[PDB]
Amino acid sequence: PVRIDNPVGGFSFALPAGWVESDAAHFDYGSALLSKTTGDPPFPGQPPPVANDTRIVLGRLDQKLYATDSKAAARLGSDMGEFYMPYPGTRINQETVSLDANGVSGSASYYEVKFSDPSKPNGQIWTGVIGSPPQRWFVVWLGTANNPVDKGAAKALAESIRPLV
Amino acid sequence: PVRIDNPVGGFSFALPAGWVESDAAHFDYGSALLSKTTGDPPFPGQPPPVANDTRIVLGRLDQKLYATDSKAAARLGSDMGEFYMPYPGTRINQETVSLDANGVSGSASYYEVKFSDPSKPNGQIWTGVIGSPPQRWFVVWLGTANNPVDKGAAKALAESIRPLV
Amino acid sequence: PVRIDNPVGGFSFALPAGWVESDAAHFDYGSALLSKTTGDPPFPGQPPPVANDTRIVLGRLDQKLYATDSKAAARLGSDMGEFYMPYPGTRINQETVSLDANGVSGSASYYEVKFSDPSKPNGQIWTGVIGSPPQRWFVVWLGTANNPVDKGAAKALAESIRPLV
Amino acid sequence: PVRIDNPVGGFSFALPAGWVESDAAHFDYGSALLSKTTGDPPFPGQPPPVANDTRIVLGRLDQKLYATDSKAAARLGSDMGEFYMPYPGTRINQETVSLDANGVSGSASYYEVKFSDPSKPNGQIWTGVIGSPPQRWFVVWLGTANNPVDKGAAKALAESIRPLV
Amino acid sequence: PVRIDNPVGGFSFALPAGWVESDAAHFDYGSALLSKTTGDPPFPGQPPPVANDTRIVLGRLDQKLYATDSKAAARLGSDMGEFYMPYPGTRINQETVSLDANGVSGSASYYEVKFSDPSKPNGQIWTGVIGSPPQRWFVVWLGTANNPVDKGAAKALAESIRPLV
Amino acid sequence: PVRIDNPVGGFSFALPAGWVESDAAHFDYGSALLSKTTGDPPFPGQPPPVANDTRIVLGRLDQKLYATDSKAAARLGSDMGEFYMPYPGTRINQETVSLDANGVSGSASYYEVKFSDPSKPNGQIWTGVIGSPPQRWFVVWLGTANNPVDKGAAKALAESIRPLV
Repeated sequence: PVRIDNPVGGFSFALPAGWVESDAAHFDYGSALLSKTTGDPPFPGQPPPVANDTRIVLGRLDQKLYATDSKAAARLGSDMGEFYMPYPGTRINQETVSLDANGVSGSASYYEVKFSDPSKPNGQIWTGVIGSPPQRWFVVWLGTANNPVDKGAAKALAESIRPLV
Repeated sequence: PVRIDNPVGGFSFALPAGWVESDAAHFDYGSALLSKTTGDPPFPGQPPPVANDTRIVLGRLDQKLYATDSKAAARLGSDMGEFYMPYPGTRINQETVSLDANGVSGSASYYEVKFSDPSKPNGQIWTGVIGSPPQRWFVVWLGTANNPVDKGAAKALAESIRPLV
Repeated sequence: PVRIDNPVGGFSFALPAGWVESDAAHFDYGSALLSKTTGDPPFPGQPPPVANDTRIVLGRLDQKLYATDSKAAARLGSDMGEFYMPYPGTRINQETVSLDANGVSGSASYYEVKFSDPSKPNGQIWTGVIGSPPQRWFVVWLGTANNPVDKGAAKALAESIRPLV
Repeated sequence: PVRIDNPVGGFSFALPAGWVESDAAHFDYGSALLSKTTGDPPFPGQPPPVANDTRIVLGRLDQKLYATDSKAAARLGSDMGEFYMPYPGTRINQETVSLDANGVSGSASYYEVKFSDPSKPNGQIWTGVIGSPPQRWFVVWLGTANNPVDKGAAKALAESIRPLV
Repeated sequence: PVRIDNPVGGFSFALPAGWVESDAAHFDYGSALLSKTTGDPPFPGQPPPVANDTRIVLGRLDQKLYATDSKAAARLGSDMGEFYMPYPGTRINQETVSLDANGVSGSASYYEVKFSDPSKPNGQIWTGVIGSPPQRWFVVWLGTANNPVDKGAAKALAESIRPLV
Repeated sequence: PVRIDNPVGGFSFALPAGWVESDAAHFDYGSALLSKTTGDPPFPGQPPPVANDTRIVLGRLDQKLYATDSKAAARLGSDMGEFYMPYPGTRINQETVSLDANGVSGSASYYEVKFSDPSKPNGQIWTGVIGSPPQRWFVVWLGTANNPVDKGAAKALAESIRPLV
């Protein structure tokens, strides 16, 4: 269990096994970007290869944005799907998941996308919003048929968030 | 008239007055990103402030992607609107524009977006696809009510593209 | 109250409300650069727009540099004004401010600059030096007539510094 | 045929089909780094995924370094193998190749490495040195059993180099 | 003679022997930053070590900034000295130099700085402004007692500037 | 005593006096790169000049890589010497050093390299591997005749590593 503090965003989280941070400037403004390592370990001290088709972004969800956590996660999930999967397609295999992060509750919206382009692998996106009983945080786990969202690990990641105090 | 070569993308273009390049790594793979300067000139040698709500991206449009140039620009324009304006809204003031870049023809799709969020300024996007009589290039000019797309300048930019030979 | 640790510089500080970190390489050598967010929140996970004409830099003040804290802040303030406002002008509205950071005392030097160029907004700079009773830290808050130095917040920032132990 | 100028290094070359530039700071000092695209095209304007286990570096070969071109390429090839494949192994399938770039001649040294680690794919490296009849340039193409050196394309790349005049 | 084009700035120049480019983002907005190599050549493909106390910056000099070229170079030289040598000192060994870049004339202002700090090496700065008979370009060569401005090479650099047409 | 946490790598260490961090992306994947400051302090807030010929890299040593700690450090030291000192030479002045980091033991391998090139300064490399009684970390301190490895400080750095819990 590797715990990571995000001081600007006011939270800590547990890094999922198999993932590293990428693009550390995210922390400057209270977010974090994670990538999934692939292949054999790199030379010591050098960055590991990471997958191209999956990513996790998490962070503080601005108070002015999105308004229950169920509605907020569904709305944020739709917006994230446009932002990261802009191509035409159809949503399938949708789910909503209740989140309970040590008392701070939330909700997540998951769906898969069958694209119009027959050559494109299906997309997958899990978007969670979790709050204290009013600071809020989001978790977005993006994947594909080839690197699927690990839904259990996405819930565990969101439920690992703790406010820094 | 400032002409800029993009060797990896196989084209040159005329830089619009008032714009500079940003994020030069775009050229590594045959694209270019431009930003609009704002304010007074910076100290000599230092980067100019640029606007936050408008941008131009242009580049070679991969042969496997998008299939007339009219259809290609409409499809690329829809995808670019999702990618850059992911929030819910309605398209208004749509236009299609014929392009003729020194014999190489093309088409552009323009639309404005009235967002559901009453506090968000309307979005604007112009997407052009232009080809030789089969290399193709795209031009996307993104703006808002506060920094509108200059449609004449967007057409001039797309019609300024020339293949490098 | 968001507290940020700067391990290389040996201090923590309270992030001012409305500010984020920029250019995280500053922390590699014991300094921090902050920028002021502007506009509506960005898309979640993306960096916020920041103001162009105001900035905060803080850090450990090297033992070989600058020698009371009153003299040190005045000298550092003059040097910072040259470095960040190199253009000809006149200092006006000067002030010196006593600092007391939980027992560790210091001083700050503030001044405004009326530039010779009538089209340039006046500049403003607040420079504080604070020490333990001999590690020392500096705080420089730069602004303009359009984004003024918040002198109360600058004093609060300097008086929020605590040594890491 | 996409020709790329490297002004600091004083040469141009033909970009191999299927490759893009990476890490453009190389050009600041007269070198170039290329990476091999993988997968489907990225969203227009965005960087393509590239392979992790193959790369090309080329550039001006400093006059003080390495001294026929046959000896120079063999020595540079040994050094490049240490730098990029530092792990213990055995060289196999060695070859030397004569180069003739429009009158400017040179030589290349190729070898494969069977590593001691049974789980590591074999390494492959092609190192060419080519000169005018005394400016010199190098080309290093690194690969593995999974992404082999394309020896014909490596020779074509080195023989595509032309001095800028 | 290595000629470098700066398309956004609308000029080309001759790279001084012994110098490389640094921080290529300068070209995005029409400027260039050069650094002086030190030591033995680096491993091929890797960046050369450069000196820490000398630099050249050149670029298009915005039409709204600075107004003969004699006055412009003196004013820009004073501002550049504040920006790059902010510490208290005295100017000594001042010179003004006429520039003639293939018909486009200009002027440069040089001075050395004896700092108040006895441990600081003297600073040196050469600032040139050159124009067509109304586009203008600047050249600033910064050095110290340990890496002096090469005044002949600075004049040659400014007189090497040619408009791109 | 400045202690630095590396959350992704699961350890903290004591920063050696005279060293700063460089290239902070190392922390994204559980490693750290340190550089040695040179010269007078930089302007406050600006990065210090660092030496070109010495560096420290440390990090978590992947469980699949390298298998006692004596053998692991010798093997990693050979690989690091190829990676960082690829040129032909002879090892001299070899040493092995036992490490005891607050109960977690390890070993280091040191050697100097006399290069074939008479103009190249001798190289020096110290490579340590230290473990809990099975997480492991490495420390590599690279130097030259002109900036030698400080062997006492390298041992102190490795023996300063503590797991984060």
